[PDB]
Amino acid sequence: GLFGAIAGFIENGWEGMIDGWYGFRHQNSEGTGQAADLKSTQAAIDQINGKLNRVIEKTNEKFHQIEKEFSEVEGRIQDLEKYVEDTKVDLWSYNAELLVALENQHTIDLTDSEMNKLFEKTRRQLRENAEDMGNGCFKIYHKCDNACIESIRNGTYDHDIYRDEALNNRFQ
Amino acid sequence: LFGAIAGFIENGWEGMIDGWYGFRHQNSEGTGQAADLKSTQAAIDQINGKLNRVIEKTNEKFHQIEKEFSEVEGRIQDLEKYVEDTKVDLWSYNAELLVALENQHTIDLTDSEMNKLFEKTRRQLRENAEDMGNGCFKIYHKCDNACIESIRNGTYDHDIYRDEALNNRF
Amino acid sequence: LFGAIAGFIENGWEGMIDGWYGFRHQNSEGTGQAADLKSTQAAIDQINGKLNRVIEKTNEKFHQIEKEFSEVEGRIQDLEKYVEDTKVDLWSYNAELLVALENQHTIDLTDSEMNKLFEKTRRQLRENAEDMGNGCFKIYHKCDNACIESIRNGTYDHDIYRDEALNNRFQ
Amino acid sequence: SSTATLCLGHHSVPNGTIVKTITDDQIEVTNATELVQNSSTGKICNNPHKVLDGRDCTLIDAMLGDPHCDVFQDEKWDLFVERSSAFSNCYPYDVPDYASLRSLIASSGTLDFITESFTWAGVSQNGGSSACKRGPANGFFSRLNWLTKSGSSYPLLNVTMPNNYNFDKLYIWGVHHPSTNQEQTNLYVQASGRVTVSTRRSQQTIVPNIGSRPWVRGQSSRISIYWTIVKPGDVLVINSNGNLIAPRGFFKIRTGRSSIMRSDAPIETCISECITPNGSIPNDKPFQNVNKITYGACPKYVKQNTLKLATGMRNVP
Amino acid sequence: SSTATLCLGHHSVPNGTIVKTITDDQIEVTNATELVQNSSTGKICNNPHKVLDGRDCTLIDAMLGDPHCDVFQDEKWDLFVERSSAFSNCYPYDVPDYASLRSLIASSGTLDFITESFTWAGVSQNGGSSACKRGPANGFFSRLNWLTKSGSSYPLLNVTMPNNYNFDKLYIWGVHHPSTNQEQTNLYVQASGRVTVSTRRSQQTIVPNIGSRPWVRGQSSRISIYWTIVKPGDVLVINSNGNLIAPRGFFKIRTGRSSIMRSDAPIETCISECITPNGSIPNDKPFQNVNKITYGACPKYVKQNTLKLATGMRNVPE
Amino acid sequence: SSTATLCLGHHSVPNGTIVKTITDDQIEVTNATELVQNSSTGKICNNPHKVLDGRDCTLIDAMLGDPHCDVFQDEKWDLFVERSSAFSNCYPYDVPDYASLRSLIASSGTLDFITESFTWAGVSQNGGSSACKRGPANGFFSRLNWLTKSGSSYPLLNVTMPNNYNFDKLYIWGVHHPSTNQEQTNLYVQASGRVTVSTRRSQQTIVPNIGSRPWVRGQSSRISIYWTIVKPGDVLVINSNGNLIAPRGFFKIRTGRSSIMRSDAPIETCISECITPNGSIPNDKPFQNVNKITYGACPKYVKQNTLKLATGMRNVP
Ligand SMILES: *[C@@H]1O[C@H](CO)[C@@H](O[C@@H]2O[C@H](CO)[C@@H](O[C@@H]3O[C@H](CO[C@H]4O[C@H](CO)[C@@H](O)[C@H](O)[C@@H]4O)[C@@H](O)[C@H](O[C@H]4O[C@H](CO)[C@@H](O)[C@H](O)[C@@H]4O)[C@@H]3O)[C@H](O)[C@H]2NC(C)=O)[C@H](O)[C@H]1NC(C)=O
Ligand SMILES: *[C@@H]1O[C@H](CO)[C@@H](O[C@@H]2O[C@H](CO)[C@@H](O[C@@H]3O[C@H](CO)[C@@H](O)[C@H](O)[C@@H]3O)[C@H](O)[C@H]2NC(C)=O)[C@H](O)[C@H]1NC(C)=O
Ligand SMILES: *[C@@H]1O[C@H](CO)[C@@H](O[C@@H]2O[C@H](CO)[C@@H](O[C@@H]3O[C@H](CO)[C@@H](O)[C@H](O)[C@@H]3O)[C@H](O)[C@H]2NC(C)=O)[C@H](O)[C@H]1NC(C)=O
Ligand SMILES: *[C@@H]1O[C@H](CO)[C@@H](O[C@@H]2O[C@H](CO)[C@@H](O)[C@H](O)[C@H]2NC(C)=O)[C@H](O)[C@H]1NC(C)=O
Ligand SMILES: *[C@@H]1O[C@H](CO)[C@@H](O[C@@H]2O[C@H](CO)[C@@H](O)[C@H](O)[C@H]2NC(C)=O)[C@H](O)[C@H]1NC(C)=O
Ligand SMILES: *[C@@H]1O[C@H](CO)[C@@H](O[C@@H]2O[C@H](CO)[C@@H](O)[C@H](O)[C@H]2NC(C)=O)[C@H](O)[C@H]1NC(C)=O
Ligand SMILES: *[C@@H]1O[C@H](CO)[C@@H](O)[C@H](O)[C@H]1NC(C)=O
Ligand SMILES: *[C@@H]1O[C@H](CO)[C@@H](O)[C@H](O)[C@H]1NC(C)=O
Ligand SMILES: *[C@@H]1O[C@H](CO)[C@@H](O)[C@H](O)[C@H]1NC(C)=O
Ligand SMILES: *[C@@H]1O[C@H](CO)[C@@H](O)[C@H](O)[C@H]1NC(C)=O
Repeated sequence: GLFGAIAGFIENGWEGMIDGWYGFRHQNSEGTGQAADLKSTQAAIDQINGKLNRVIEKTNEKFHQIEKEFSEVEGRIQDLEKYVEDTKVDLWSYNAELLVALENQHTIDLTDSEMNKLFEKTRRQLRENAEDMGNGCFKIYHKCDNACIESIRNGTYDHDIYRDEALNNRFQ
Repeated sequence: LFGAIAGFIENGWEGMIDGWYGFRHQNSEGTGQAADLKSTQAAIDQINGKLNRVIEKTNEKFHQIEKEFSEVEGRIQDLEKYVEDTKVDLWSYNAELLVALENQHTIDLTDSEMNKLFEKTRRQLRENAEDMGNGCFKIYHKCDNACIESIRNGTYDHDIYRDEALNNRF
Repeated sequence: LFGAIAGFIENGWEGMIDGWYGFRHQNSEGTGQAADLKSTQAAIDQINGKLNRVIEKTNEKFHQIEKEFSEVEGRIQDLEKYVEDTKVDLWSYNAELLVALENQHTIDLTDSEMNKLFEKTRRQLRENAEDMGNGCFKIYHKCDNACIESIRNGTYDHDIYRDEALNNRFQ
Repeated sequence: SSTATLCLGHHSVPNGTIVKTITDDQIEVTNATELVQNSSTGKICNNPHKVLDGRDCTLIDAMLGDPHCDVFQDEKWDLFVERSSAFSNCYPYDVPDYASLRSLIASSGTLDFITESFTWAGVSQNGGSSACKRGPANGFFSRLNWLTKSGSSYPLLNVTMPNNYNFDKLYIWGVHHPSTNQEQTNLYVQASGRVTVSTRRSQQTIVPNIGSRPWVRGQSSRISIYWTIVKPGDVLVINSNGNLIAPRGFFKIRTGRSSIMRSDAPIETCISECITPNGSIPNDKPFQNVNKITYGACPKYVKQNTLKLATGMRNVP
Repeated sequence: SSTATLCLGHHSVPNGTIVKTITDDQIEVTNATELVQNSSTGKICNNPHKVLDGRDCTLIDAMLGDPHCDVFQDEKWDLFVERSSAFSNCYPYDVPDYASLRSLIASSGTLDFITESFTWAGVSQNGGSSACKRGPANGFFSRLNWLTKSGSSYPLLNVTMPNNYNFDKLYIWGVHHPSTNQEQTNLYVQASGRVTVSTRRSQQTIVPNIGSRPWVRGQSSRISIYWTIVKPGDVLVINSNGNLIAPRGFFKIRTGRSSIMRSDAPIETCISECITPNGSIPNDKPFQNVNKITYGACPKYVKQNTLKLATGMRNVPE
Repeated sequence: SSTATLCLGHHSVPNGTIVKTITDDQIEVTNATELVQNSSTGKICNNPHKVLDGRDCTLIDAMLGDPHCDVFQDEKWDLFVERSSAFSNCYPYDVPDYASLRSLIASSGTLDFITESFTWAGVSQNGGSSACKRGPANGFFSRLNWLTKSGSSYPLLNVTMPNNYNFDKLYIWGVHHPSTNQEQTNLYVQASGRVTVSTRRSQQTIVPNIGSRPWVRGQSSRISIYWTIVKPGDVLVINSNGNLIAPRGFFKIRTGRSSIMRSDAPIETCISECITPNGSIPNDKPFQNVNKITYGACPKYVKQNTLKLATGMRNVP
């Protein structure tokens, strides 16, 4: 939510992209199509992982400890033992709460970052051959067939081939 | 972390008593100032909830150990003091780290909502205006009060003034 | 998190010994390199302070419980060992989480200062230049050494080259 | 004038507040709030908890039955407040492991006492001392029975009391330590006393010690206080050759959220869920700097006296 | 149509999960994983730890030598399980500082006992009681020698036993508390007993207590249990005027990662590192809400029952 | 021509550090610093803390008055150092609740002793033994008086000493355990001794116990060490039938930041605010991995041996 892409200028998520986490959708003369971007998906997954492993990694072996349940009242020592256990449990409960909240907030922010980074990169690729609507979609101003879209998705798009075509169609 | 406040905006308007973020325009009819309720409420809803998850009541304790002593005893008293001292230090660090972490995130998000409003206005005025390096927009067509209000509402149409603005631009 | 370093900048200039960030220009007179003090000092002022808030002295303890024992005793020794073990494990978690959180923010803030310099330059050269996708700018007019220094200073005027650059960009 | 200017900005305030971030130590924000409570009203609110004020009495003295602590019989409390002006005005005594007895009585939260019909054959009962006055003449601790010789013989005592209830019983008994060998024989005939109190799972035996001690309220002797707990279905047996301070019954011991606190703050009519020795404090804030000793729903104690949490953007005036 | 359209977006899911962030409390994400383990199988796995089930016996009774606990002699364990149904069936006794003795025995992880040749001159040994039956005949705690008068005299006992080994010796002894003076004189000629167990660096002396006590298995008398540890190169001296419950040897005491746990769960054939009184639990998660008493490689105990951790973007379906 | 190119970038270094972040575990940055101190200088610095080295003496033995510990009379310290080679060379003894007495002496920070004029009528004083030699003659613990019979009688002792000062007093006394009945009657006429030391709010009575104990410097007997504390305005009473190891005075007990530490590291002339048994460690870092026993302004103990904190951007080649 901190970069304004998901729940932002994208509006909605595509329920139906079973191939990846981020992808492209195009409307063309030949017909509409859909693809998935592995780089942004694998970058986000590799960040969600590692994050998981740092939390999950086992860090606790304890064998002999203090008694934590009692059947007879005794006084000072029992008061001390219970107070120690209560303090330990409360401190670890706070640590778990703060960890989960902090990790979840960063998880949302990095998914916006990857989406906004993909959008910005495509803007640089489509230098002056397209302009941006406020819906997360681009309007290409030249005849862009299926091989043309595949080149944009790959990153091998050449703007000089279609520059004068778009500039004429953009400005009178 | 986003520029904006203490950044490409330079200064903060002391006098916007209507909201947290807003617009100011210089027009052929005159100058004006308004406030944006979407971004202001979005921020307030984020500072809130942050406040509630911190303020929420916990720590109901009834019987505990003794923490003040009149007679020197030795092993047990030293143990009871060390337990209490360790607890107090760990919570003090928890309080300091929490405040510092939340305060940084509060600054970062307030930058985000201003940057988000700035880019929303930029995408509305597609080619009818261009970015002056101060957080202000120079609109290249005649834009009356109804025109400015349409921009603030989000119902601005660039196709109406596209060819007029393009002529004055280039 | 902002895409500048390990992103649309590709590489790092191993050889900038003057500052953390800077400009490299290719010109008719020749190539050159400079450094930006504002962003470098802003980042340095942020890594510092973070360092000082972590490095400040905090605890001064004199008399405590025993932590090593020569004879097995039972209940009291078990409590004393458990208390010390609980304390050490909690602080070790605090040290680990603190380092992970600060390092993540240090990486992020260095992207921000770089992305903020790039966005400031793009807003400064409004229509006289346009992006290239590698952290560089294609300036569409003649820009000598004094011209470049005016961009780095922030005293660049875009109207002096507006018509020349617009014609070179469009029809 | 075929153009227009549109600017975006944020509010500023004439007076900001300084907070602490991670990258900076002194940064100004428009609004901020305080997370640490560093003040107390000084008035201990009497609601919602049941606060019992022991004016001149400690908990043990009230439990024992000091004549000037008699107004506390069969009392109950959520929090017992022990004043620093408290004193003892009965027979000099000491309690081995005094803190543990005080703690478990405080956690029980009640002084409900049930008198049981003990039978002490061959000995005289209801002893009194000039050190423990009940009005104009000698008296003793209530809830306790001083036994001495009847005539010229002190017989061996063997009494029993089963626990036919479904709750635990707490018994308070004592042993008398004379100051001279003559005082031992004058009250108990036998030259060496002995007290044994035991159940099916525990035992206690104390041998009295004869010797001079500091003179407190006219007495060179002392009394040691002991306690025993009898589970349901268990039985209590007391065997004594002499020097026995017999119990008069048992204390009903409960499990609850009661405790004891030392304070000198006055008690007023108000509502507060958190109690400290300095008084009552509100608990709207997560942390507090007043005292590390608290009772109730209280903010956690921290060393810092101030912690500001930002509730607005940075103030750029 | 001279123009095309290219749209960038992110996936949604028909069903999301609710997590908790810093700014919001209820926010939906595409995927999430649970971090708290809140269920127990109920079956205590017998691997990889060596779990010893003491059915009707406590650890102290097994150490002392209760006849119905004789199957536990010279045992060893990693976790000793004490069932709620255990009972004592020997001479009634109490252990001053019972918890410390139980804790150090449990941490030792062994009941290996070595018999030593003590010489008690002038007294009769191997006494027993009807309260502690070994089959049809009267018996006593094993590893424990009840000494009474021989004939009409009870001589002074002054015995020594050095530690010529390279490991600590754990000794267990006791003092017998008669109920009447006529019984104290009958068992031991001296009217007031005394037991002194000492080393070069520590001493313990007990005076027996006389008094009537509630009948436990027909006995009004009691026995108190004490322990002494002899370092290598040290020496043990026992001096007594009577009322001595002599030891029969020393327990080997080791340093290890053993412990004791009170539970009623059954033990099954399975594999699990973490043992709780509620049973064994897996350790693939960093936190657990089952029990605060644990043994082995366990998740840390927390108060919360659930903690969802986000593993995807926010879910925004319309 | 007719154009130009302007590029924006960041520095790189030919060599980075591997640090750890939230998302990754191995990421390279230009600059980083260590936060965990994992080394000690091996030399305990004598500044600014006042370090006292008890070469062959433990704190209790120095307090008691062992003849080879006589050089430690009226000493003061901030940190007492106990060496592993310390031994005892006087009458064999044991201290019930040894650790607590060691704790309160160490925290008191001083061994300031004041001799008081006790009157022991009818008994001979200044006992000694071959086990505790002071030169060529038999001696005993200083600050301790061994009282035995005078002629053929051992009277009852009843002596008092009030606390007319405004600071607490610490009294160290003892009880003698003979090895045989014949030795008990030989030193004290009575066949069974008794020591009672009490104040207006406390009492302690010990009945000695006869029996052989291991040979320690020619002695099969033992001495048990106890302590009592008298508040200002309170009084001390000692009543003994025999076997009493009387005190010669009181220790002045203070409140401060003194402690004790067990180490075998040497002491040098240097300045260090933090002391560990391994030696003195610098405190320029927030965490340390040398030892969990510390004294002074010290980094917190952690299990990790290294924790790198990034101080530069990511290193990209
Ligand atoms: C109750 O039982 C205990 C033991 O069972 C008896 O205590 C023993 O008492 C004897 C003395 O009567 C002790 O023996 C003495 O040992 C000294 C050396 O001790 C050891 O340590 C050194 C190293 O420090 C070794 O070198 C040495 O070999 C020993 O192993 C000797 O120095 C003593 O001197 C004897 O010999 C010389 C002649 O050379 C004579 O002049 C002396 O008078 C003396 O006879 C002596 O050998 C023995 O150590 C004690 N044992 C314990 C365990 O304490 C009690 O006496 C007994 N009580 C009763 C009432 O019977
Ligand atoms: C053993 O010694 C103690 C003191 O060393 C003796 O106790 C003392 O006894 C006298 C009375 O005999 C007490 O005096 C009293 O003082 C009050 C005023 O405080 C006065 O009003 C009384 O009339 C009486 O005179 C004295 O306080 C007391 N001292 C202490 C410390 O207890 C004790 O009598 C001696 N025992 C034997 C058997 O000699
Ligand atoms: C002191 O009091 C205790 C308890 O008040 C007495 O203990 C009791 O002793 C009697 C034996 O006289 C026990 O009764 C026995 O019961 C069986 C039947 O189960 C019967 O066959 C025997 O002949 C005998 O009567 C009784 O259980 C026991 N109770 C307890 C609680 O210990 C003790 O005898 C008294 N001693 C003196 C000297 O008065
Ligand atoms: C609350 O009361 C406590 C008393 O227990 C105060 O703490 C003491 O304050 C005095 C005066 O500064 C110091 O000399 C003592 O050393 C303090 N004692 C302890 C144990 O800290 C405390 O200052 C009071 N707080 C408020 C807000 O009234
Ligand atoms: C990377 O190597 C550089 C050297 O190229 C290190 O920096 C300096 O190294 C010289 C020796 O070549 C020393 O004299 C300086 O004191 C060093 N300065 C600093 C600030 O370190 C640098 O430390 C190395 N960094 C890493 C991460 O290995
Ligand atoms: C690497 O970082 C350290 C800081 O962690 C730099 O050294 C610091 O320099 C400042 C003065 O500017 C001092 O106040 C600090 O005490 C120094 N700290 C340390 C650890 O040396 C160091 O110059 C940096 N080096 C490079 C090559 O970036
Ligand atoms: C600051 O915020 C609090 C709520 O967190 C509010 O009650 C208060 O009125 C605000 N003050 C100002 C000056 O905005
Ligand atoms: C979501 O997480 C679950 C584990 O809880 C896993 O089985 C599933 O494959 C994950 N799906 C995606 C799309 O990550
Ligand atoms: C585990 O057992 C304890 C009893 O000691 C009980 O309080 C708790 O609710 C149980 N938890 C589970 C998950 O079975
Ligand atoms: C410090 O000394 C302890 C012994 O008490 C030893 O275990 C540890 O390894 C030592 N550490 C260092 C850094 O010397």
